Amino acid sequence: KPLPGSTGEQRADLVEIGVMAKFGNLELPKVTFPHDRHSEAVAKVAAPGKECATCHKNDDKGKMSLKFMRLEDTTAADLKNIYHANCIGCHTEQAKAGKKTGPQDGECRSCHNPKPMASSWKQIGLDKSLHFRHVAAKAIAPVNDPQKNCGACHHVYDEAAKKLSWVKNKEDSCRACHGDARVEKKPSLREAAHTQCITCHRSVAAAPAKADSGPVSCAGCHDPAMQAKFKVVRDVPRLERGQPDAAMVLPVVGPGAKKGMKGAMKPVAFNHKVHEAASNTCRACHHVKIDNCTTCHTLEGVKDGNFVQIEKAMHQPDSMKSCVGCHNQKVQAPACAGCHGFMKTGAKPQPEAACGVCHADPVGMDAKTVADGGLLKATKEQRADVAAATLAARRTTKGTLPADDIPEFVTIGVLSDKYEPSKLPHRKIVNTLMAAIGDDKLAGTFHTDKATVCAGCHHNSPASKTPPKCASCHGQDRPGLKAAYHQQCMGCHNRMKLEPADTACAECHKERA
Ligand code: HEM
Ligand code: HEM
Ligand code: HEM
Ligand code: HEM
Ligand code: HEM
Ligand code: HEM
Ligand code: HEM
Ligand code: HEM
Ligand code: HEM
Ligand code: HEM
Ligand code: HEM
Ligand code: HEM
Ligand code: HEM
Ligand code: HEM
Ligand code: NA
Ligand code: NA
Ligand code: NA
Ligand code: NA
Ligand SMILES: [Zn+2]
Ligand SMILES: [Zn+2]
Ligand SMILES: [Zn+2]
Ligand SMILES: [Zn+2]
Repeated sequence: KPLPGSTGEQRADLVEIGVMAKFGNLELPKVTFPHDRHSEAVAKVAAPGKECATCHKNDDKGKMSLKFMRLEDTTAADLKNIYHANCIGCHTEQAKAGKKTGPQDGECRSCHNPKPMASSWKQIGLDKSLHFRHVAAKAIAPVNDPQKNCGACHHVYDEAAKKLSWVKNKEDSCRACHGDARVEKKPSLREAAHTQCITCHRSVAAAPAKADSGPVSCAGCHDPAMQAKFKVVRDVPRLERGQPDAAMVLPVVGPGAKKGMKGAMKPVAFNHKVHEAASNTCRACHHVKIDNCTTCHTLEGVKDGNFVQIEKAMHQPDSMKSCVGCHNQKVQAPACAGCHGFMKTGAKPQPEAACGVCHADPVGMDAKTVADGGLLKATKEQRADVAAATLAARRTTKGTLPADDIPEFVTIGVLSDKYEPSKLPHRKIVNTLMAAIGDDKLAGTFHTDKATVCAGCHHNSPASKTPPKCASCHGQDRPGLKAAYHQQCMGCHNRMKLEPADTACAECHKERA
């Protein structure tokens, strides 16, 4: 790392102007334009709310253009002139006026710099806290509703009224519909944001009410040091959009043939409300749009889902979007990692004991009826009600076996030579692992017996209050007895991150002589 004093200046301010490349190859470098420097310099000379008007024009509606001295790109010749005439224009007059200003007519490289400075730029969005702060800001006024703020920002195209409108409980993240470039009359996310966000912030700032507003300068949203200063709400209430607290995820077959696939598992009740809280975003799971998975993911798979079948969509050990997948990742947490890194949970075929945790007999419907497909042709409401009851029927372990079955100490001296036998704080470690698990819901639901966690070290043998010796399958079943101990014992202390420069071979046994 280069000394802190020679790392150079960075801005979140920099606009790379290269729009001309839309008309061919460039003779010279793209021009680097420090936006915040310019708007601050103008806020001084421009007296009215005309600060941005100096360089941005309005359309026939009044929506400010995000283009420089123009409403639309046109001729490679018209644009080259719009820039030099207005850019050098203003620099020239200001220089006559004795003001510090930008590059003048002959100073080509100075605008066309091949070696501009470093960006400190950073992306921004509305996480749970920031979103709630807008949901709750009385300055953003309720729109088409007695109290709900949503219509101020969210909308669908009513292909009928020919108008964009706030449909209640249809609101979805800007990314669902706004992408990298613009499709048709639909802006890119970049323009979409810059339009709505900055326009509203400026309205509030300008308003008689003098209420707090949002940033307008580039660095105010995009500088990392500026983002750190946003106040954070650590209590963000649930985001209410009409979603189910409980849901039946079903083996829907594609509206193709009925190829006579039916299904091989009982259905799955899904606790939606619990997963909302444990997730940063809806889009994490609803990765295209907020809809439902079986729209695009069916038993046999459909074009609209790139044929990723529903089994794949719910199990990919590889994928954060899938049930088992995400869970496979949650298990990488230090408290879980000690058993689970040793079990290799995402790297072997998932045990059949775990299938029934999700795939359970639904509660509140006749068994025959469920095979008959009863849940498939049934109100959204009957499914909601059935899922809630199914979820509520669910068992849960807390704690493990009773201490009298868990020896307090275990001496391992089968190998004792350079070291004395290691005295294993057996019961203490179990208690602490149970303690580390806490009241974690993933743990408490997927650990189906009180004895389950014993397989976190006593693997490959039948679940038992009396497991076999390690030397059973280890020695002369790959690692030897010593490496088995060393790999499992140090393995977990490492993954659990409880000890580094504090490591002594003395921890688990005394050296002799
Ligand atoms: C007499 C020296 C200059 C010459 C010969 C020159 C030449 C050119 C040419 C040929 C282009 C077309 C795009 C390309 O081929 O790269 C261009 C674009 C541009 N020039 Fe200059 N320029 C000069 C000075 C300046 C100065 C001093 C400024 C800043 C006030 C400036 C700002 C721009 C901008 C903003 C563009 C459009 C950005 C883009 O490339 O898309 N130029 N210039
Ligand atoms: C506080 C009032 C202003 C606001 C809110 C504003 C906002 C914006 C936004 C949102 C963009 C697009 C950013 C991007 O996607 O990279 C932009 C671009 C730009 N702005 Fe401003 N601006 C303001 C004032 C000015 C002024 C006074 C100038 C002239 C010194 C200026 C010159 C430019 C230029 C040259 C671009 C690059 C786009 C192009 O080449 O056409 N802006 N501005
Ligand atoms: C898109 C055309 C423009 C380009 C490419 C451009 C580019 C630049 C650059 C590269 C600098 C930094 C020079 C330095 O570090 O000393 C600068 C500074 C400056 N420009 Fe521009 N400029 C443009 C248009 C304008 C316009 C229209 C105005 C007048 C409203 C203006 C006013 C200024 C001022 C006042 C400074 C110095 C402010 C400060 O000290 O931070 N520029 N410009
Ligand atoms: C109480 C009425 C509202 C509801 C029910 C609502 C709901 C939602 C939902 C469900 C999402 C997608 C969340 C995700 O995928 O993580 C979202 C995103 C978003 N909402 Fe709202 N919203 C409301 C009001 C507003 C308002 C008033 C604004 C503007 C001040 C706003 C701005 C946004 C933005 C910018 C995003 C995208 C966040 C990002 O990805 O950075 N919302 N909203
Ligand atoms: C996705 C576009 C938007 C982004 C990224 C954004 C971002 C932000 C940020 C970061 C803040 C807090 C700044 C701070 O604490 O210093 C803020 C505040 C605010 N924003 Fe936005 N905003 C966006 C759109 C909007 C829109 C469309 C409106 C108007 C409906 C709006 C209204 C407000 C208000 C009223 C505040 C001040 C609330 C308060 O803290 O009392 N914002 N915004
Ligand atoms: C005039 C200074 C600004 C410049 C030069 C600028 C530039 C940019 C650029 C280049 C992107 C897209 C990057 C990409 O495609 O990956 C972007 C995205 C964005 N900007 Fe700005 N921005 C400015 C000010 C602001 C302000 C003041 C806000 C807050 C109202 C804001 C909010 C956003 C948002 C929400 C996005 C979308 C992030 C995403 O792509 O997920 N920007 N901006
Ligand atoms: C290795 C044990 C498992 C097997 C063999 C298995 C098998 C299957 C199969 C074959 C399907 C397609 C539909 C059907 O044929 O009925 C399915 C769907 C599904 N599975 Fe699993 N699964 C297992 C474990 C799990 C677990 C642990 C979860 C919860 C994290 C889960 C959640 C789901 C969901 C949500 C669906 C889609 C809804 C449905 O059609 O039932 N599965 N599974
Ligand atoms: C607060 C953000 C969220 C909102 C607003 C939301 C909303 C919804 C809605 C409205 C539905 C019902 C779709 C319909 O039948 O019309 C749904 C279903 C579903 N959501 Fe979410 N959700 C959010 C977050 C999540 C997260 C984070 C996950 C993953 C942990 C998730 C997983 C699911 C699943 C698996 C379904 C069932 C789809 C099916 O039955 O095929 N949701 N969600
Ligand atoms: C919240 C319900 C959903 C879940 C849990 C889900 C899950 C998944 C998973 C696990 C994959 C493949 C692994 C990966 O790429 O990470 C996938 C792929 C895909 N999904 Fe979904 N999905 C859901 C909803 C949807 C919806 C509603 C659509 C259609 C609008 C859709 C369209 C697609 C497409 C086109 C792919 C293929 C892209 C790829 O290979 O990643 N999905 N989905
Ligand atoms: C539709 C597929 C899924 C099913 C059937 C499923 C099922 C479950 C079940 C049964 C639990 C135990 C707690 C309870 O039931 O209240 C749970 C917990 C959890 N799941 Fe899922 N899940 C799925 C997808 C996901 C995904 C995609 C993620 C990551 C975005 C995820 C993250 C979690 C987390 C973090 C917990 C722990 C809850 C807590 O501690 O509050 N799940 N899941
Ligand atoms: C709070 C952190 C933990 C979480 C979130 C967690 C989560 C889970 C989940 C989701 C499963 C079922 C998934 C599958 O079998 O593929 C599971 C199984 C299991 N967990 Fe954990 N666990 C945690 C901590 C632990 C600890 C500390 C131990 C050891 C004392 C442990 C031992 C086991 C065992 C033995 C199984 C059964 C594997 C088999 O079927 O053979 N877990 N855990
Ligand atoms: C890098 C420091 C270490 C060295 C050089 C070392 C060396 C050895 C050797 C040579 C043996 C074979 C038996 C003997 O000669 O007495 C052994 C056994 C063993 N070590 Fe370590 N060890 C170290 C750290 C650890 C740690 C940190 C743990 C606990 C997390 C541990 C747990 C064990 C166990 C359980 C045995 C088998 C006990 C027996 O059968 O006597 N060792 N170790
Ligand atoms: C409550 C669940 C558990 C039960 C009932 C249990 C029970 C037992 C029993 C009966 C023994 C035999 C003692 C002897 O040979 O004299 C033993 C040994 C052992 N247990 Fe556990 N245990 C459990 C959990 C664990 C866990 C979670 C770990 C890993 C931290 C573990 C690690 C060991 C080790 C290393 C031995 C020594 C075996 C050898 O050296 O061959 N046990 N356990
Ligand atoms: C047979 C191999 C192992 C040996 C010889 C061993 C030995 C020890 C010893 C001597 C301590 C106490 C250190 C002190 O108080 O200064 C300890 C603590 C601990 N061990 Fe192990 N360990 C082994 C395997 C494991 C495994 C596989 C795990 C994870 C599943 C684990 C998790 C822990 C934890 C969490 C503690 C801290 C408990 C507390 O201080 O309350 N150990 N171990
Ligand atoms: Na002027
Ligand atoms: Na010239
Ligand atoms: Na459903
Ligand atoms: Na070793
Ligand atoms: Zn969805
Ligand atoms: Zn009901
Ligand atoms: Zn004791
Ligand atoms: Zn250790």
